Amino acid sequence: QERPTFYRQELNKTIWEVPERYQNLSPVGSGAYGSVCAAFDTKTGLRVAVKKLSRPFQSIIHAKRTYRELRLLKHMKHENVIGLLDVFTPARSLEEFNDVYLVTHLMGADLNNIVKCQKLTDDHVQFLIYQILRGLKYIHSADIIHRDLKPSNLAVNEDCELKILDFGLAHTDDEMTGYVATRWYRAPEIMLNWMHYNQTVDIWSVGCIMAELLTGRTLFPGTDHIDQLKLILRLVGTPGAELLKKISSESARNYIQSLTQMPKMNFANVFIGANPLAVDLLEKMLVLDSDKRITAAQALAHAYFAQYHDPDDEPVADPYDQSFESRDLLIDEWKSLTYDEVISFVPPP
Ligand SMILES: Cc1nnc(-c2ccc(-c3cc(C(=O)NC4CC4)ccc3C)c(C)c2)o1
Repeated sequence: QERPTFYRQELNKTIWEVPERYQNLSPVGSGAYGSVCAAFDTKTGLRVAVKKLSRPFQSIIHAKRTYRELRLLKHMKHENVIGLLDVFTPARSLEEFNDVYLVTHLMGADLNNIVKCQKLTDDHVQFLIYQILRGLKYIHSADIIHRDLKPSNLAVNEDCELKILDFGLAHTDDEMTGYVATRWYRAPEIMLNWMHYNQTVDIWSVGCIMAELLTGRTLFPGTDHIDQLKLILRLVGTPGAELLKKISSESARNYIQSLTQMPKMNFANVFIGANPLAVDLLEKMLVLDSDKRITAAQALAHAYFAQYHDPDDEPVADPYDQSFESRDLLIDEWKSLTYDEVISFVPPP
């Protein structure tokens, strides 16, 4: 409708200009999330997170990624998936449009914080993984791949309710180097660029996360890519003939064949004392050949989630047109598209 009144403040060397409805902005994440503040939305009574994009139209790559994040956020309407509460710019025209602010729920913590600082019963694990899978079914149904699912991008409130963050944005080589959580959840096919990957990479990550919730320990805490691969192959076995043929990277194929063949281990011996149904599901997620991993929709129907599974309450997404991903456009063209998306935004019911 009408343009709200905006007010300005400096928050860590940066000037935030936001509608009056948003009060008590304070930075959050310790830099980790980007440039993000928590706030109180006096209009809804919700605690919100506000991300200010940093000079978003500085290159074609920045402009396109700004548009991509906004498109993604606008599309996602699911309880277990972060969605857009509001998007604004103080700009009164396309000519002056140069900052984008995205508003979402503030859950209050991430899973990293939880699995570090609390004791998780088998029931907690069931509920947390059920929700990630319910969110992923939705995401994958729109032909979106997370690609970087890990504890730190699972946002969780005090009732253990969960929303997935950061899907579809796909890190520098440096960030993925060494003993780092940034690589510990990645499917091997993506870690070592074995082949054209798909949504199945996300299921590997869920297996890694679920294992960690059950044991309180990182499943594959490799010191580097090669050490991580060795940790992985020790648990799930070395690839067989069928999978080797699917590694299109002649280079990666050649290297993996240099390794001594190892059989898949007994998961009941690896996950001592765990619910046999949890062990069964982990076996179905942690399959080296991505073609053979359980899908999110298949997983929701697995006996481990009998207590939460409701097939009438696991919605899919409306079609997501991502044809823009193949498009080469100028900065001003990506910017104008982003502007149209800001201007046309209608807040949720
Ligand atoms: C703590 C705590 N509790 N909740 C949060 C939190 C919630 C939402 C966000 C958030 C996520 C995306 C995102 O996932 N974009 C990609 C397109 C998907 C975009 C904007 C925001 C504010 C952030 C950074 C933190 O932090």
